[PDB]
Amino acid sequence: GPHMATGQDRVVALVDMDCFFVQVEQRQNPHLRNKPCAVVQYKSWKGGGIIAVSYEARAFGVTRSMWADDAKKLCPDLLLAQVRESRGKANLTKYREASVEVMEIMSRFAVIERASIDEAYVDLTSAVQERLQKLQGQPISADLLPSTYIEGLPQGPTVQKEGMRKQGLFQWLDSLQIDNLTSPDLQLTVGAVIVEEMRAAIERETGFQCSAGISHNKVLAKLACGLNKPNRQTLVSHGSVPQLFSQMPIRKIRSLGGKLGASVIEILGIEYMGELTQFTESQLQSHFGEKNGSWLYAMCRGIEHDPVKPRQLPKTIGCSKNFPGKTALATREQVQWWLLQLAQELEERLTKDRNDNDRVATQLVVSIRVQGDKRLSSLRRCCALTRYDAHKMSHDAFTVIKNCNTSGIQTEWSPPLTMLFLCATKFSAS
DNA sequence: ATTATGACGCT
DNA sequence: AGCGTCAT
Ligand SMILES: Nc1ncnc2c1ncn2[C@H]1C[C@H](O)[C@@H](COP(=O)(O)OP(=O)(O)OP(=O)(O)O)O1
Ligand SMILES: [Ca+2]
Ligand SMILES: [Mn+2]
Repeated sequence: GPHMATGQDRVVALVDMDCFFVQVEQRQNPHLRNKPCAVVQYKSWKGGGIIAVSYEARAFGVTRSMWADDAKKLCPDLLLAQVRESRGKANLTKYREASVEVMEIMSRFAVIERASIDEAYVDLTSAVQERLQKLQGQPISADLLPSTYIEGLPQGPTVQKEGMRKQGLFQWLDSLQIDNLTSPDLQLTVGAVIVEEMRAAIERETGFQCSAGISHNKVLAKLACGLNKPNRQTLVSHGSVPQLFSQMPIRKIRSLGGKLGASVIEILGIEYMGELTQFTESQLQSHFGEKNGSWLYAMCRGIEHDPVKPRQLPKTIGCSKNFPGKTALATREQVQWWLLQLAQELEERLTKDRNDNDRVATQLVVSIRVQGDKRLSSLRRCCALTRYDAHKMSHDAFTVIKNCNTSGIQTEWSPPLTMLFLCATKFSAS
């Protein structure tokens, strides 16, 4: 009852860019705007692999991981932009730099956690509390929430989608008790007002549109964000959780999309997040471990405590390349040349990072894959990163991997390498 | 031949 | 530390 925590202490948003790499290319090339288009990497194998898809192209069935040649079968007029190639490999610098544009704007509003190249969590609890004082018990107009959906509404008492959106927003606002400065629903609503402002600023200052979720924690904010893409934001209230979760496949919740989620389904014989409420915390801990069990027990009730971490910059800087099928590296000269290519991109990015962010990486992580293994990595080894020098880093990487070679012979490499990976880690202030 | 990343958990 | 999971 009165002592039962409800996980309504925070206001958390998740802001996620719409079809991000496509928008970056569409800003650069106006011919691609408002078209079915996709971003591809490489080209010689089946037209290249698609990594981002405009909403116009999605209507034709084009998806990520599709070969461009195959996408063209669904959408003959599909336009394509290619990822830059430098030193023989895909280079994602344009998108990392566009990401910084967005992250720096968001940081003006609140402390953010960079969750990916195109999304960040926002802890808005303090900002909400300041805005609530400014409001002075003044009601929140629908005009302040022009792109907001209230999940679960309208209910009860309608043809167009925008009209449905407004109907739900009106029901929500009509029911709001603005007299209580500690009402969680009011706090979320003010959070949503701030996120409208944030999203408007991002679009004004970069050209990029985004979606967002507003709720009481990161998992609900993430889930909310996807409910009404693109270019819209969604408020998921604590009260909306029982209905929302009653038909929500377990795999849709962040961290449950893989083996753990499959195990929850198999072991408990359930399908939807809401069905988890019928198990005790100890029951869930017995199957999934102490940490997962407690997390699931609270999460299926809409409660999660994971903080928005104050971190805007990536913790690592890495450079990776696959060498599939017959392109696998089978000579020592090959392995050395590609280690150098990777190290040269790594040095470039490291040197810029040191100048921009007043830090230095101290550990180099080297990872490879061998033909036949179908784990991501076959072997991971670290060594010291003492100088930002590509020839040194590539020599050091070779040194830590070189006994991998089963080939008796000097020059040959067996089994051939199908992936190389260099990663700079363990930053210290500088 | 679903690539190039990047965070965090386990032991 | 080196490996695995999950994610975009
Ligand atoms: N599996 C991947 N491999 C390589 N790049 C990826 C992969 N997934 C995502 N990206 C890149 C390209 C995306 O534009 C960008 C952001 O990913 P993501 O948020 O999942 O989709 P998206 O921004 O392209 O569309 P959406 O509007 O659905 O969010 O990160
Ligand atoms: Ca996105
Ligand atoms: Mn994303």
